[PDB]
Amino acid sequence: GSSGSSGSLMDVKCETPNCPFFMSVNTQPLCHECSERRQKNQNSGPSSG
Ligand SMILES: [Zn+2]
Repeated sequence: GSSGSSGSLMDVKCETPNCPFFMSVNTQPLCHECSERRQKNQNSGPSSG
């Protein structure tokens, strides 16, 4: 039903012992939440530039 992504939430809890969310196969050891959250840290600026 239009569901499913590269990564699949496994029975393993997110790396962070404070994150109640599980870590996906493409987000591990972090989860979808943290994963993206971390990305912000590193940025290449505007696509154009
Ligand atoms: Zn997490």
